[PDB]
Amino acid sequence: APTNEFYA
Amino acid sequence: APTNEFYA
Amino acid sequence: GIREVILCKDQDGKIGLRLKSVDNGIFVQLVQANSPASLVGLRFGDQVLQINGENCAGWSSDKAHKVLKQAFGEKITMTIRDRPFERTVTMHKDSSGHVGFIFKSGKITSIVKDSSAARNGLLTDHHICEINGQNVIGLKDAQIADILSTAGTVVTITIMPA
Amino acid sequence: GIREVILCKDQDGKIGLRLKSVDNGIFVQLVQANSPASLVGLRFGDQVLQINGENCAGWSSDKAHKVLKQAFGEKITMTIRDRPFERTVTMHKDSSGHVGFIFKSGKITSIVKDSSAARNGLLTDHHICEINGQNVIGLKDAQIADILSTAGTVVTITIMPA
Repeated sequence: APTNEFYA
Repeated sequence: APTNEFYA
Repeated sequence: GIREVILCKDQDGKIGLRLKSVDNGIFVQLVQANSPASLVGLRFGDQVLQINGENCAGWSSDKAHKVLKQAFGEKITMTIRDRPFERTVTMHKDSSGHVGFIFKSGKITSIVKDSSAARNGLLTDHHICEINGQNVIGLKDAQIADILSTAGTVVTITIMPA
Repeated sequence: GIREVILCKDQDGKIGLRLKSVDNGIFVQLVQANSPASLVGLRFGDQVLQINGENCAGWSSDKAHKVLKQAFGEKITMTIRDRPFERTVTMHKDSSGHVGFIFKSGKITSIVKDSSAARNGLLTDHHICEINGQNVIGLKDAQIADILSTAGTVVTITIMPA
């Protein structure tokens, strides 16, 4: 499954 | 047993 | 910051506001846009002290909603504490255009080492409330990401414990 | 906002400062009286961004104290974000000398109806950190009680979630 995390 | 509570 | 507030109810019997009970207090959970709430300035995380002069202390969320539902009159009066526990952090993008943190569902989960986020003390487990003065509560992570990437090098975020 | 401080060690090589790690950041936990710390205006809740040019992000409490202890030279430089004062609640004693909450082991357990605490939206399961500028973390309930009762009519308290 995707982690659906975002990097800023 | 005592509640050992304080009232402020 | 405590202030008093007066709402005039909609067209369809509602003020566009949902509340939550936390630690025997009442807090703004959600504000719908262009609602009576919006015009007046309510935001996610604001604390509702009283509604119509009656203390909200110890109320269930359901209760606060019944009180707001069974509102006599078209005017609702609310005593408000402007969002407590709020913090503000100003970061600067690096060459790669990053400030150095991971987020997921509007929450900051980790801080990249030696980044602008680290040197300026960004906190984990905090929601992202505003980015450069622009509200992002209720937005999807992609939208937040776009707001972040289309900002300049200066990224000022207001955050709040989860 | 953000400022730099230069702390000169006392006669016993200490600066009278005590830190604590919260959400991957570092905060001032204790400042002792007539210490270098108190004299540069350090206060509970202030965030420590840097110590001697080094980012505090993600340190443990133990690590922070190790760094303060091992600090070489008689000067310690810190970069600090002054507290925003967003965790503060002010109450007035009623005619009975009563502000309106019950506590045990330094934490608030319930809010009395129709009281100042109720009117100002005091939260339960929060630790009593400060009473009128005075740090009470780690003090016995009786001590906290005496401080509260010998306080003036107006009581301002800093609280933190347990």
